[PDB]
Amino acid sequence: DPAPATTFAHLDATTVLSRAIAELGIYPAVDPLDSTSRIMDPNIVGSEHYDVARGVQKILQDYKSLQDIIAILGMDELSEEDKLTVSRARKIQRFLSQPFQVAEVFTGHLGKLVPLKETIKGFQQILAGEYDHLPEQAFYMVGPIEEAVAKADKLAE
Amino acid sequence: DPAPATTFAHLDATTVLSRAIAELGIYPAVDPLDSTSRIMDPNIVGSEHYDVARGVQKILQDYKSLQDIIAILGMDELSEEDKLTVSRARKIQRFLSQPFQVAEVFTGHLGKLVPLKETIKGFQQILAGEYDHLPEQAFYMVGPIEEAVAKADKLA
Amino acid sequence: ATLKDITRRLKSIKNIQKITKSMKMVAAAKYARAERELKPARVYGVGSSDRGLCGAIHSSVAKQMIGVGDKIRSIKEVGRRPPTFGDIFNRFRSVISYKTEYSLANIIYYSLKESTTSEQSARMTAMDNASKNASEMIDKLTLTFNRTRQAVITKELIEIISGAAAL
Amino acid sequence: KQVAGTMKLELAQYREVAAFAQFGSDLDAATQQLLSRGVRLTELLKQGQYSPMAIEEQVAVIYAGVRGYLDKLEPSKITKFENAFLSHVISQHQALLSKIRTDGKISEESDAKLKEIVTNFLAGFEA
Repeated sequence: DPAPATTFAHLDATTVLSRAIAELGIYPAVDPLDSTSRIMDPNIVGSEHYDVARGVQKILQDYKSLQDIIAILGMDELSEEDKLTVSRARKIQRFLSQPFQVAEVFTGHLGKLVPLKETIKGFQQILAGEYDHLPEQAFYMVGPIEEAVAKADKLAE
Repeated sequence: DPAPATTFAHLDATTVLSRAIAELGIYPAVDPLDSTSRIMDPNIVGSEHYDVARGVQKILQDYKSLQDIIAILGMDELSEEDKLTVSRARKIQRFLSQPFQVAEVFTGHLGKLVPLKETIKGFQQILAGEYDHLPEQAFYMVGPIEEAVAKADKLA
Repeated sequence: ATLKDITRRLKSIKNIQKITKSMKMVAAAKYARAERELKPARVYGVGSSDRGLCGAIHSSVAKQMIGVGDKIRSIKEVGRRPPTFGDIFNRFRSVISYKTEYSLANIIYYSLKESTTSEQSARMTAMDNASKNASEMIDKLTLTFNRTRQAVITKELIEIISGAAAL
Repeated sequence: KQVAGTMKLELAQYREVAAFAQFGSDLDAATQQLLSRGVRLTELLKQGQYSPMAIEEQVAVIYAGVRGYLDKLEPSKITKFENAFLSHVISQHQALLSKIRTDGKISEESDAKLKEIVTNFLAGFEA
């Protein structure tokens, strides 16, 4: 639409919200493959921040490029490293969600604020395979990665 | 789209140049199955021109059907009829290529202008199986069917 | 409905067409080996699998019905590699059709050699049909897309014309 | 001109079979090869921002891919390989880079040089 389309060039960082994502219960409904920043640069954020960010987007883009396909052709017909990215991306998708302080009347969850290093670390860890044992839902609607671990214990019994 | 739609109302034939065809070394790079003509009609061009063109089209259509079986079963699993269609179709593909006079400088090869009756005759005889004994590369970059014979004799 | 919806649906079914055509090819090479491997193990015979997407292979034996093939327990590692002597069944007729101490192992191997010959034909056929259906759905959605393309352009122009004319 | 033609062809051949990848375990070695060579040239086309290359640095990198030296190298390691490999040829083989420029192409002599630089480097890389 001319209005938002013409607005993009005026910004240094863009957060793009999506109804498809919100429809899933993922809030904030940020499209991680359509949000950009001028400072997303290894010489500015350091190569660690950068490499994890690009890693997160790659696994989400790869999972997206498999979605419509396996959705009709079967999950079992996949490579043992494909279904590992599919499980990791599904967990990263969820770890991107977060209970907002402002959103307590919508979520029923206490709001969480996650410091930068903890965000980097958490996603860095899921990418390296460190939580393949943990179920998907443990990562849904939490703050830091330790809460994904705590929730995994609570879901067991 | 209104633009090509309107234009098509006026076209009596189409020449479709194919990047796939050129990559196979076939020049001119005319797609022999995609290119059409309104006057490809025995009431216009004659029954002999027609049936040879149809026979050529049919065989190039048939050759494609077997190409999935080519990559799977290999060539030596085909029937004696189907081995012969592959042979003839491959020969037809190459006999459709032609050196151009306008391209003599770039290639050194002498250009050819094939009369209609020699074109019909040539393709007529490959279908009949009069040149099954001939090697496939003899029909490539050649004018009339006589030069397909003179090229076949020249090769060791 | 929207160009955005058609573009997405077209993106997905174009892929599905390429997958099912490549799977047809995988199942075609596996069939030809299992077809020539059947003949010596047939006259010898007088004395399903894990992998789905192969028509009514798995369902047909289950309707008739310890089981061989992991699709039997759910309704291991069998079907993947051609059955050896070391490793209710489907009898191979053609590519298009099939029918549902030492003398014991003779029957096990024969039924197994018959099963994957029937499976790789049926998966080759199913994948052939899925690829052809996808191909039609593509041509149909392309025509829809271009009708919608033309209408959007025309609609947008008429909105402009009507605004200008009313000045 | 030389190395780019081969890359164009092999990428085009790659594009045809590209969908047989993630949904292929039981492929013939012919199409396994086209995929492998394809994913690897794709990695060589990746490039950082603000660091454009000299044409002879570019051909040296593409050479490694089109000649098949990176076929057994894991896809994820190619970008690291290139950076390192290029840092090397720039530091220690300025004359080889000087030659590819002067000669206008890769002569038999430059080809020989590269063969031994790449092979030994790659061996060192995977040590």
